[PDB]
Amino acid sequence: LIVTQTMKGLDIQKVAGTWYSLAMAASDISLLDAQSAPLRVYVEELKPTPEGDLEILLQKWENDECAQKKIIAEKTKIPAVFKIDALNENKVLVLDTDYKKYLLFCMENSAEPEQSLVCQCLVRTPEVDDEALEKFDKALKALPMHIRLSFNPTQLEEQCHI
Amino acid sequence: LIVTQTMKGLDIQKVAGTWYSLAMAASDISLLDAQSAPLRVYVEELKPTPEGDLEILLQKWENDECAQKKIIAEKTKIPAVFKIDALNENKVLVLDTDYKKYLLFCMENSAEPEQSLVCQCLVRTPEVDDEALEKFDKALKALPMHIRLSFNPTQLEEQCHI
Repeated sequence: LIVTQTMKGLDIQKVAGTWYSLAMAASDISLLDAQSAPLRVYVEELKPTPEGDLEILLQKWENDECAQKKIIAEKTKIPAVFKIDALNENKVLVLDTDYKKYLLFCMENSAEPEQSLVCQCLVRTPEVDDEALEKFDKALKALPMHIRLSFNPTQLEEQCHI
Repeated sequence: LIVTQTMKGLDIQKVAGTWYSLAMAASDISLLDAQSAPLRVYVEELKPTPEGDLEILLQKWENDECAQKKIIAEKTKIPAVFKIDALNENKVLVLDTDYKKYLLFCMENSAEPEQSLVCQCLVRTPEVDDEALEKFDKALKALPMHIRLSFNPTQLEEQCHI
């Protein structure tokens, strides 16, 4: 409840498939800082289960290898908000998406709002879509982001973006 | 700052080596519930770096395998409290330890105290030490724990305790 953009009428069945983390932004430099930074994760695929949940397939630099992890986000009463389990009460929010080109989403710990916000711009193809980045930035001006990363085509095709 | 027991005069150099998670307890059943539960981790070795930090070598059921993870807890101004990095502002506290037999410690998210407290009883050998369990329970009565797990010798020698 910091993110004032929520998508009306989300059909998670339609966000299924292949995705590229084109841009990232966080409210804290230390969350996206290095490759081994805690929330520096790359989305590979979004898989919605028939129950209504959302299996997230991402990549992250855990050790000194591009490890593949599988997170599952359970649906809540609100169709655009999902829950990820732990000691950390993290919510996932879908801000906007046309299903065919991009998807904007943020993640925040319910307890530490300002200290856990991380948002990304996901695109279908490994191209630099300017229109998507505009919408991403627009949704971002209202939030306290302090670091913004952007990736190029070549990097998008590499595991963990090199 | 919920845990009223802190160890005076901790020498982390002396807690180096092999350890067994003999008992676990959390304030929430859902943290220790299943094998795949978020904070159901098993300690293998504690390795203090010369800088003063503490490399933690544990095991956890992440996928459907007993995966080995390596967490590093950075020292703080207080010699018995350490910090683990993420969106979650987790502190590690050493409550008591004789260095030779046991070590009692708890973990808590600074933001969500009551909702993240997890404590364990670590012992040097894969035996059931009654004296350790007494001290563990004593330190535990003052806290809001809602689940308490205890392991047997046979399980202590298995990866992920079976």
